[PDB]
Amino acid sequence: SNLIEVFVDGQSVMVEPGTTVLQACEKVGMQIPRFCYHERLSVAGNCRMCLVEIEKAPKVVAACAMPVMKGWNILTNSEKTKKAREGVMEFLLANHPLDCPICDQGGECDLQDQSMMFGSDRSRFLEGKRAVEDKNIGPLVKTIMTRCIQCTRCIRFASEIAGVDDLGTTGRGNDMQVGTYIEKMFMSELSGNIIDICPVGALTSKPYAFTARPWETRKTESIDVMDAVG
Amino acid sequence: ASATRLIQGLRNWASGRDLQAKLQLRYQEISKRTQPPPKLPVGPSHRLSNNYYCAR
Ligand code: SF4
Ligand code: SF4
Ligand code: FES
Repeated sequence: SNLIEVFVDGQSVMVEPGTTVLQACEKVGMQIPRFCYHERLSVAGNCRMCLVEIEKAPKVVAACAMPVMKGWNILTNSEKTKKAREGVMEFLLANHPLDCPICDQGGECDLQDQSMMFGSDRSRFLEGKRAVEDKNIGPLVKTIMTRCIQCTRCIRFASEIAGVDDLGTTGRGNDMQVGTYIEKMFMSELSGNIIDICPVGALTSKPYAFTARPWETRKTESIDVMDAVG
Repeated sequence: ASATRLIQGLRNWASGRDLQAKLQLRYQEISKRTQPPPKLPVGPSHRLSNNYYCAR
């Protein structure tokens, strides 16, 4: 009764139908590298990083959005698994500017941690890397449109939770821009809650911008004030 | 160099070491500094098309 046998590298685990490959791996202790998934947001197969190999499967699938049938077996250390992840990692780091000092999420990036633990080292593509003009999304959120890896996590967040619905994609192909078409500022509730969601340092905090760096700050538990929710 | 031959004979007479030959005065044996700059290549990598990090 809704207890599905999947094997993580041979080891059995019972999984509900409709739940994905990734929630099974989080059940057994594994993680899959991922960008356009987020555990408390919507699900789409955009970012292509979460590719994974199944035993007896000549078609490599994206593990963020797979309905899980009965009796699988999932390779998370195999050959073409790492080959596909290193390929996609060399793809993502081509149209991204050399800004890791002047970025604000230098200690708390995601491209950096996955490019260490899952990426290649000797790059290619000697000439290119176009850049995109920015525009202020508001007075409170500093915006650089160049470091956007076009992961589409802010957009679906806006479309399903914020309800303002002024943040879309324009253009096609390489030339795709994210954000606002009519240059209208974004001043609504929870507009500061897009600096925790943008997984690269594109949409960052305007007042915080250049006052610290994450590897030098020690943390402390605290409670939300000026509310009643905490 | 730049010594009289009598004290050179005394230096050989003191011990059979031939002190005129190697004397702890490095004159011009040091390579003349600020040569044209030499390049520093890369070995068994940086060729394209095969060097996976999956392999090594
Ligand atoms: S978000 Fe981009 S610029 Fe910032 S640290 Fe990561 S890779 Fe570097
Ligand atoms: S601005 Fe950030 S969250 Fe939005 S699509 Fe670009 S990288 Fe993703
Ligand atoms: S997380 Fe599955 S493709 Fe982005």
